[PDB]
Amino acid sequence: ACREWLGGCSKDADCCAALECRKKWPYHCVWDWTV
Repeated sequence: ACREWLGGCSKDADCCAALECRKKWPYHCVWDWTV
């Protein structure tokens, strides 16, 4: 499985989908398409 929203950043390639690797604390997948 991949890390969903608020899931720990493993990669910045969405990590799951439509997300990004947070570049600021806390470092977990946040929705990119929501900005």
